[PDB]
Amino acid sequence: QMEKVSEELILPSSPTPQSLKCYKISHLDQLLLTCHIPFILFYPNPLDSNLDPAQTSQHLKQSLSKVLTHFYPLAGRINVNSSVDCNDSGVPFVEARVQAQLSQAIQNVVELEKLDQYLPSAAYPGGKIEVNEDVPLAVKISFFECGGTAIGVNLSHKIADVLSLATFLNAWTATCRGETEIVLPNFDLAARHFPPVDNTPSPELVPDENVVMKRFVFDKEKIGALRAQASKNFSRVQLVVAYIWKHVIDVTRAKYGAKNKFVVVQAVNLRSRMNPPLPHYAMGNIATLLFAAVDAEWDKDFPDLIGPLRTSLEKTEDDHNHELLKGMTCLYELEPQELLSFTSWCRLGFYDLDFGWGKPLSACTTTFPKRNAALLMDTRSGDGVEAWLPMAEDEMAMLPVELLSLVDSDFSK
Repeated sequence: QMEKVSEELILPSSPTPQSLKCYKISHLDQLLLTCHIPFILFYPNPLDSNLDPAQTSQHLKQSLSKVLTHFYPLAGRINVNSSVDCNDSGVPFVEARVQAQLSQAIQNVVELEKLDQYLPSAAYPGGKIEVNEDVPLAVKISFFECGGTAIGVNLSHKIADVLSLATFLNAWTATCRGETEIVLPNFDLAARHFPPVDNTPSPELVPDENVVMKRFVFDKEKIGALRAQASKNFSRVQLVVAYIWKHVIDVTRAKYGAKNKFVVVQAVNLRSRMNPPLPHYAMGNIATLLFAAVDAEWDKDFPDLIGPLRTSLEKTEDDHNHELLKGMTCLYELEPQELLSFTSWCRLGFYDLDFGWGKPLSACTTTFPKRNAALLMDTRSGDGVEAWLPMAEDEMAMLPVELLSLVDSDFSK
């Protein structure tokens, strides 16, 4: 049970010069949704400090304001498909009080959809409030009775991938700590290497109906089991993707008939795959789609899908435009149940984000309302992998026990 305290718009601490040049929209951005990337950190009550909500909010707001001088496009408004007006309209900053302790509130989140309340605005369609598609950035801080807090961020996907979210949060937290050495964003590179195309529509998101998301947790010991069953050098992600893919194939072939192929698609950072690479601090959607597939009759063991996936990660001799056309070519003559997808928030330093009073207890997100559109995240120990997997309720139910046992709803530990 929470109550809103206030909403304000945070401006950059010095106005954006009419001179300065706002973020130019790239081709890759044009192809993305106008939905937001919803991101949530829960912090315990600090052991060093004894700061008032008011004081904690002041540090946060002043430091946001300072850092928006470098991330000024984030205070503008998006002009969909083409550009961003750097008009310093400001970032919505929401403050709430929740009548409960942190641990009590997040130790048994049965419906992950209820994490919505920690977001400052809608990320996706289908709630009571419409998405504000023009707003690049909004934030919310919720204060618990214990001293614990939650910071929710909605960053527009038309203007950022999760690497760009991380560039932003590293800068914001670091500014809040009062450091002089921030890693500065680069806003120019994206449209240089991927120039936009005129009249390109942004795709609309139509939510699917019977979808729930659960967080399936694979800890060090579980990965070890997978690693060991697979015996070659197997990384954490390959093992987990393979394992889930095997089990969603079984559900798909049992509910629906087996038809054409089964595909899995991973969205990974394109910066490090360029020849030569782009820096991690280039802002914008700079990501690519890597495909793996097995035909309809497949039915083998989960280590058998790893080949397909490893082969999938190979950087190719083919240019971006071709990679994209292949991608779209396969995606469109696929029936909706034949696609499984994974985006990764892996290895982005989210559990190191320290505003000045400690590192997170948990990082979460909200329900992307489409079947089989999953999300891989780090675990607080750097061991293990969290899979945030949305599915049709009836389909999730058909998963085997060895998988469904991994569902974890305690975010307090």
